[PDB]
Amino acid sequence: ERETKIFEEAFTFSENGFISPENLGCLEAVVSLIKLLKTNEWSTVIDKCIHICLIKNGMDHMYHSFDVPKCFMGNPITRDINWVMFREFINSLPGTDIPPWNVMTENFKKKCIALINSKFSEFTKLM
Repeated sequence: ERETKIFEEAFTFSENGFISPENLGCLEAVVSLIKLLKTNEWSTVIDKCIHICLIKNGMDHMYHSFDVPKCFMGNPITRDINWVMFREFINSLPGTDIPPWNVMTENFKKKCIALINSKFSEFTKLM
C-alpha cells in the first residue's frame, strides 16, 4: 500500500490519474519498450513495479493485453519499430522529481536512449 501509493504518484505522467486511458496508453509503451530491449536491472524493476500497480488496481488483464501501440508500427503484420518517434516519446516523458524514483527514472531514460544510440506531450494526447 505505502510503496505502491508512492510509485503511482511517481508515474502519473498525466492530470487525471493512474487509471485513466491516457496514462494506461503511455505506460503501455514503457512496458512494451522494456520487454523489447536488453533485460536491465532498472528496466525490470520498473516493469515489475508497473505490474504490481496494475495488479492492485484490478487491471492485470489490461497489463497482459499489452503490446506496442498502433502509433509505433508501420504495418500491422510487418512488425516495424519507429525508433525515431519512440525516441521522441522517451525524450518527452515527464519524469517526476520525488525520491527514489527520479534517479531510477532518469537512469532508465539514459540507458534506453544510450542503447538505441548504440543500435544505430502529443503522444499521451494521441493514445
